[PDB]
Amino acid sequence: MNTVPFTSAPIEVTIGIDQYSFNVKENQPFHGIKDIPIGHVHVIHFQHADNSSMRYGYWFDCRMGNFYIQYDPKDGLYKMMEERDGAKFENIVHNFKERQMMVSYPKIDEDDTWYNLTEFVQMDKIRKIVRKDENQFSYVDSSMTTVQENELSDPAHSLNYTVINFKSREAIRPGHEMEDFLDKSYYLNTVMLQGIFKNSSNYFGELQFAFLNAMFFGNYGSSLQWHAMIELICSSATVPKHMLDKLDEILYYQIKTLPEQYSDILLNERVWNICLYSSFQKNSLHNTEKIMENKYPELL
Amino acid sequence: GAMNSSNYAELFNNDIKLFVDDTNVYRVTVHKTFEGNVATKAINGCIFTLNPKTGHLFLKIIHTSVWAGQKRLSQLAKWKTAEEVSALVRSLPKEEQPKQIIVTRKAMLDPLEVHMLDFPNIAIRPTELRLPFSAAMSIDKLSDVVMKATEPQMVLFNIYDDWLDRISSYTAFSRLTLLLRALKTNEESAKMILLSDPTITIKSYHLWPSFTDEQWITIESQMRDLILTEYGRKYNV
Ligand SMILES: Cc1cc(C(=O)N2CCN(C)CC2)cs1
Ligand SMILES: Cc1cc(C(=O)N2CCN(C)CC2)cs1
Repeated sequence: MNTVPFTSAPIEVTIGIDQYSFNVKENQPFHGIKDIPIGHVHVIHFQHADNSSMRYGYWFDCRMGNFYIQYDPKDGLYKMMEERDGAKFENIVHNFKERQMMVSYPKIDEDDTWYNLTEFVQMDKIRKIVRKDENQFSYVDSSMTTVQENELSDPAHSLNYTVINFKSREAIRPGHEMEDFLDKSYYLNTVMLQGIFKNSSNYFGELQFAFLNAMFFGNYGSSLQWHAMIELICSSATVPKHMLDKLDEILYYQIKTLPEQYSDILLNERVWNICLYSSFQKNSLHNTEKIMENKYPELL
Repeated sequence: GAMNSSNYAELFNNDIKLFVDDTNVYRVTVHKTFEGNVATKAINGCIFTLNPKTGHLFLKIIHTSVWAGQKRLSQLAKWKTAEEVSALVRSLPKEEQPKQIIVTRKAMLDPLEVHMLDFPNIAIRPTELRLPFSAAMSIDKLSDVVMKATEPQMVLFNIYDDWLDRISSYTAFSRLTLLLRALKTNEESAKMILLSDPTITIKSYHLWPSFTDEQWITIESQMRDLILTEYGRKYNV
């Protein structure tokens, strides 16, 4: 189990760690989060009490370094940093652990929620979507736009998700216009799976990462990307059977975890009704269709 | 964006544009089978592609053989339309290619956009006007060439005959739409109006009769009467 210490908490803030959330008062004796499960990526995120504008946070994997949080009064935010002196770090964490200055990652033993939301998400792929190579962790916030959004303005601070566009030369083979537009299997299996992503694990990883940025930061371009990647599968007549089964599990846990009160802005009515009721895969998402109909029957 | 009453003079400016109407591409007769079920029999169709400024009508005849062995024909027809319009554009010199294509039905937007991806600078636009181009098959010479075709064929006509020698393209399009609206509301009455006087003929190279300016004003008045009438005979007013 690993630890992310905090130098201090000078400003009142809600801190979230994956699907968990807690409140830290201004100048409260808070010095970080312990017992974080090894083996998964994690996200630590922030919403200031004084300006709920800008949710922001950091994707990281404790196997890749020793990371801590330190408020910066000039830039006005909690910053993740790496500590290279391993002895300095282990001593610091131990002293704080000895003084009970940290909140415990509260993982119920039965609970596989985080694994099920991050199964295919890898730090190395996150770092290609979020480009900042001098750090081992990746900053995301509510306002960051995607490469495709910039095509429709600072490229260094963009989310470089894979561009999906159903009315594009990449998506449509000359002479198969009607075929490829109505059945997207060519675009899914040859262009995206075989050509760009290489395998379905990497595709699912980007899909899961896009969902999590939409949920935790309200990132609109991420929501667009999540729905586009769903729709490309549902709109393909020919999809490997193992991908459909896994997609159903992925989406089930995403819909299960979504806050009930954010459904109106995080769920696209058109995509979900098409995918569940009109698409080629309308009958292949039994778990997802059941939880959607019992939790958000209004949307449908 | 969508073409409507507010931006109507744009049709007669000097940017090349085409209207595309697909309402006569897939045409059927519905009939009973020996077993008492219902079946369709396709008949020849046409794409109506029109330059409203010049009157040029690229009439692509759709022969029934194009539907043989195909499913979901009403959907295929929109894509066949888009395929043929794209082929037409590619066949034209660059300086004759349109800068906008206006479709008369919104269901043509995605088929045409996808077929025209090679031409990102050509705008594909819908319209809020309820244009009467379905009635093109009430023009006898156009119906004749469509029905006689034994293979796919493109015929080129000017739908304004020689009107542009005497009137503007705004006025010519207004006359065309009035004639076609009349033919759509009551084909027989409209056709009686146009031919009742045997001394006014249709030139071999024309679609409509050779009315003098004064006769066109009478004719046009008679078509407006018909349209208001039938609007009474219809709604009882
Ligand atoms: C890691 C942690 C999670 C929580 C947690 O669930 N609570 C936050 C505080 N109360 C107000 C709601 C419930 C506290 S510390
Ligand atoms: C391109 C098209 C031309 C016409 C037409 O009526 N004529 C105009 C005079 N010459 C120049 C061409 C033939 C119909 S379609």
